[PDB]
Amino acid sequence: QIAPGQTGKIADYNYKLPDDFTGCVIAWNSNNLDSKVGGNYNYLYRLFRK
Amino acid sequence: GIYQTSNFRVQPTESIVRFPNITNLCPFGEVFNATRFASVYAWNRKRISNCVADYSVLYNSASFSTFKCYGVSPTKLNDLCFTNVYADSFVIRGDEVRQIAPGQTGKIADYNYKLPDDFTGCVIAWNSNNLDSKVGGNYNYLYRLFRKSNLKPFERDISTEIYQAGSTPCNGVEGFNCYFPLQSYGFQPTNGVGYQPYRVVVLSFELLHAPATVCGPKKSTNLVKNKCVNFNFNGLTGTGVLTESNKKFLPFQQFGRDIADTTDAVRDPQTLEILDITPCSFGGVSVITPGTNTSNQVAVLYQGVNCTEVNVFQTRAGCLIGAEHVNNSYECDIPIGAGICASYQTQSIIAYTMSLGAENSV
Amino acid sequence: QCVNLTTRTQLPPAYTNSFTRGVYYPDKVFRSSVLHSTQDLFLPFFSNVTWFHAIHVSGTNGTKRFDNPVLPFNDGVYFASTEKSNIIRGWIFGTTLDSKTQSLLIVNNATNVVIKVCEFQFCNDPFLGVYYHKNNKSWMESEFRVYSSANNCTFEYVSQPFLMDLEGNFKNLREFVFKNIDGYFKIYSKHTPINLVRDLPQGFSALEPLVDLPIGINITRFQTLLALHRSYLTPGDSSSGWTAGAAAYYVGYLQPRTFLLKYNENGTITDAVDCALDPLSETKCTLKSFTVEK
Amino acid sequence: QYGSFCTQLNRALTGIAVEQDKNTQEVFAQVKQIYKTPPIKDFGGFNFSQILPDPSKPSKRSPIEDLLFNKVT
Amino acid sequence: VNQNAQALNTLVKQLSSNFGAISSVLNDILSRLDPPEAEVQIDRLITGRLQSLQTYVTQQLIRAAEIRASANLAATKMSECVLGQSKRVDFCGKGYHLM
Amino acid sequence: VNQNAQALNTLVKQLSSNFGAISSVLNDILSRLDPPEAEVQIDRLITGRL
Ligand SMILES: *[C@@H]1O[C@H](CO)[C@@H](O[C@@H]2O[C@H](CO)[C@@H](O)[C@H](O)[C@H]2NC(C)=O)[C@H](O)[C@H]1NC(C)=O
Ligand SMILES: *[C@@H]1O[C@H](CO)[C@@H](O)[C@H](O)[C@H]1NC(C)=O
Ligand SMILES: *[C@@H]1O[C@H](CO)[C@@H](O)[C@H](O)[C@H]1NC(C)=O
Ligand SMILES: *[C@@H]1O[C@H](CO)[C@@H](O)[C@H](O)[C@H]1NC(C)=O
Ligand SMILES: *[C@@H]1O[C@H](CO)[C@@H](O)[C@H](O)[C@H]1NC(C)=O
Ligand SMILES: *[C@@H]1O[C@H](CO)[C@@H](O)[C@H](O)[C@H]1NC(C)=O
Repeated sequence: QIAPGQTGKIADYNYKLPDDFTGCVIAWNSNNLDSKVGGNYNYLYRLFRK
Repeated sequence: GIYQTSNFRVQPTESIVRFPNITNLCPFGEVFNATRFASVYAWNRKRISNCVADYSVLYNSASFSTFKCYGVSPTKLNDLCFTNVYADSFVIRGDEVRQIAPGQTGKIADYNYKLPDDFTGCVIAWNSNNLDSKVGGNYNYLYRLFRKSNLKPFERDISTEIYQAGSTPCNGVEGFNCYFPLQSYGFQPTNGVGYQPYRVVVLSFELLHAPATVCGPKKSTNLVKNKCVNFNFNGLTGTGVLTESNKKFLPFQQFGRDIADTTDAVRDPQTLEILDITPCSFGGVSVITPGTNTSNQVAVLYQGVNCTEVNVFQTRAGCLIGAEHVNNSYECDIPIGAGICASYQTQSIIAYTMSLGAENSV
Repeated sequence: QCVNLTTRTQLPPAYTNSFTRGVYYPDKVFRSSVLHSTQDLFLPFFSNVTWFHAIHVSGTNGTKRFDNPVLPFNDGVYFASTEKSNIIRGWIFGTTLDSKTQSLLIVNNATNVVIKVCEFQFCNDPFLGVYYHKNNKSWMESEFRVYSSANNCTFEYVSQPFLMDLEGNFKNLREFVFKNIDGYFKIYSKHTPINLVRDLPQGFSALEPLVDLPIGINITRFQTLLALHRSYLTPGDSSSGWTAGAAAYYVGYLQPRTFLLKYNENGTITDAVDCALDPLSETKCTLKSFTVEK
Repeated sequence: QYGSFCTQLNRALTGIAVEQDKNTQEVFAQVKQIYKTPPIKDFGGFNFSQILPDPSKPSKRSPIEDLLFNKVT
Repeated sequence: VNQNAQALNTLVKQLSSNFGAISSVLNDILSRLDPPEAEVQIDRLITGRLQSLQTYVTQQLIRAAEIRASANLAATKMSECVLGQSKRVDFCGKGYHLM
Repeated sequence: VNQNAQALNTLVKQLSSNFGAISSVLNDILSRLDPPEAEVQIDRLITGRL
């Protein structure tokens, strides 16, 4: 959903890429860096928006 | 001279909507949440009619692995009206879910379930590893691996005739080169994601020119007449003026087309009165001017429109504003049309009937 | 329960001509003073339609027997009937017509219609034994002997009778068109009072769409159901039945054709041109006119 | 995104429309004076009544011109 | 009268062509799709309709050239046959031109 | 003179039209994109200019 021309939860409520988007999306695994044994609830995620 | 500068395009007001009065609720729990999900070789198909659909609830669930609409956008499903809906439900594994799409090939695509290449509708799919899986194996879902020929779109023929892949038929006996057409699959809670069960519901929309039975949750505002409005009749959107019609639409006729590409009349569903749709207005806009090297005054010709839709002179070429009509006749200076010409004389713009020449009796 | 009738005797077929008949409204869109070309399943002009009597007297004895032979249903059917005593009552449609596969029933009694879709175990001789009452005889009582059993019905439709009441030569023609497309059984219908014409009339009359049942069933064959006036207990020597079957019914088959329909200002299809009929009709269709200059 | 195609098309159509009036003016405006025939039509026996304007008729036309305007749809 | 009418009729009929799009009606495309795919369909419609308009204008230009030639001939005949007596054989009529 | 000059000016100005491509400049498309997508853009430019 970080690709232009897409409609989705993130694409509608958190991050919306333009249709005429010029640029690069880069993603890499970060469980060794952010995930915790007891649970890492430090990153939020938006569900509801008018 | 006279220059075509713009085109005046009288605008709409107070957009009206005339959806049917139907106030039912769709069966999105007895088909979409059925305890029994049939196999793909015999997919469960239900016809949906006469009910009011709210696709916002279904689309906004975040419980789906796949939600692909073709010919329509999921967000705009709420504004549309359909003559009928079809709901086809089955269960397949993940690696084959990609074959539920127009123009897709494969085992299930050409042997179990084939969507048409002209598909209009939405495919919804979610994982059911917690419902269809069995610890010992659920072999109750049957797919077809061999067939005489591929499927036409929307084909369901249940057959158990074992097909002969060798040089001699076995005549219904399971033997050499005569395999059993129906293959079962070993669903497990420990199965890989590509092999875990997914329940799939495909919604096919009959976008015909028929009285819409399935519609979105829209409100029908009061009808407005002799006015330029944005109208939405049964999901059909447009912009124009609705007027009394003496046309005789027989009880089966819904729309009206004397141009064959634009609905010039329409039957309102609430009140079965039939109203004709004539567009609001349009026409060229011409600026009559002398040289700016002489003056900055201009006159405006609204071509082919009466002097109500817009020093007001109704000529056969349209409405003239900013020029005074004079009784005298002169040679044409700026041609307006239909024998009318314009000039700039002491200092105002005059409009007159052109003179063909001096009279002369021999 | 139904009663077995005498042998069909395998009557030799007879044919007649369709003089520009079977045109219907191909859409639900209004058009006026236009010439519109539509590609659809139409009955081709001047086609050979097979006609069967209501009652036929073929034996020298004076035998009056029903003529309700079984016919196939491929790509739609045109069904006309000329009658003056309402000896026609309805139809059955299906493929096997037994307890195996479901089938459609349309019947029209003196009150309303009955349209069902289930696995009727039709017997070889379905009809309606008809009689009047001894005091009023204004309307006609019927006892249907169509099927032995009916189970697993998922449809039911009742509306105004398809056939009006026809109660000396006040014969009238009744035209129907049946199409099974997209699970839709579309019936188009029309009625015409006729004078002094036994056969199909030469003329034009478009069939207004009568109904569109979303049955979603499979049709390859059909039958026709009639009303029995005489007694199967005691077959009369003569005149007990409906005048040895003067009334009759004609069957033709639809084909994929491109037609040019002429809509008047009132929206009525007054005439049509069958493009693939002959070179003159092809010229009319390419010029989109009914008259052709030299 | 297609640029000036629509403007080109409008310019060409406007040129054609102007050329039509130019054609009519070149054909028919070939006289400076509006001449009229004498009230008495004595031309030595020659009779021009079928090509001369018919005054007892609106939109003054000759009988031949009236037929011509009636025979073109 | 006929040819031009024919041309105009043809042009109007070209508005019923989808040109590969899901529909020939712009409002139906915009009522069903979001901008990304709606623009894809609208571009096909635009290509088809622009080609139709260009074809119409080209035929109109050629026909106008022919009509201009006819009008020039008419003006020449007005000058030489009506305003004078022509010695050009068959230019005005058949026979020796009087008037 | 004016007709020919205006026609040539219109032909020249048509070169600034994208015709649906990401840019009306061929060199920019070549410098920004790899051949598979550059061809897609150049085809739109070619169609418009032809
Ligand atoms: C010139 O010709 C016209 C006919 O073209 C003559 O008009 C006719 O006049 C007589 C009476 O004299 C009428 O009975 C006819 O009906 C007229 N015919 C038409 C067609 O109108 C006219 O009289 C002639 N002029 C002269 C001076 O003889
Ligand atoms: C639909 O409901 C409205 C509001 O009660 C009513 O006026 C209208 O007649 C209804 N439609 C039909 C076909 O009865
Ligand atoms: C189907 O049932 C599940 C659980 O019972 C529920 O979460 C879901 O909302 C239901 N579907 C719909 C469309 O309500
Ligand atoms: C304009 O409208 C008036 C309203 O009465 C009418 O009389 C007149 O004929 C109209 N003119 C044209 C050119 O339609
Ligand atoms: C022309 O003169 C008449 C009287 O002869 C008058 O009624 C009319 O208004 C005049 N026209 C203009 C445009 O002044
Ligand atoms: C319809 O029935 C006929 C005869 O029983 C059969 O041959 C045909 O395959 C059937 N078609 C469908 C779609 O059921």
